[PDB]
Amino acid sequence: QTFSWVGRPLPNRKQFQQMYREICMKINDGSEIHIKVGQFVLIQGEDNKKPYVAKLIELFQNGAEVPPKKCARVQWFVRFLEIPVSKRHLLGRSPPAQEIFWYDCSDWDNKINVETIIGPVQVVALAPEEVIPVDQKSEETLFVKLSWNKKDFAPLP
Repeated sequence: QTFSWVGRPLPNRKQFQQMYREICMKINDGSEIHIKVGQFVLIQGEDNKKPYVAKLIELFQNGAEVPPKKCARVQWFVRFLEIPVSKRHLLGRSPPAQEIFWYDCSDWDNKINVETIIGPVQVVALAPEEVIPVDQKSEETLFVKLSWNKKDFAPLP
């Protein structure tokens, strides 16, 4: 697949970087998939595993790499099984496959190469009372109720 910027560079005073609102991912079957800042994406992992989930917070052309690269800054989410086995019990319940967690930690480098993006995903914020359908296979829509900070789960504000 190939990527191209959509629109003009956004205003800023960053040296050697150009920021954009939107990118166009042209995939193998010919489709042109538009992804905007603020949307969520699936990100390719180590090939044995489910893709990571992240919110796009910035898109930028990075000239301080050679050759230059199209990049994104993201807000990470984490899937239940991406949380260490020894800490998962702290949730106090077994979440459905569709539930993910806002990753509240600066640990994971938040800059990625756009070439690692698989595509968009819908993510919906829920109140704790709300019910996720719990027998479902499809992950077309993921849901988030809580954050995880490496220590414990906390409700989103």
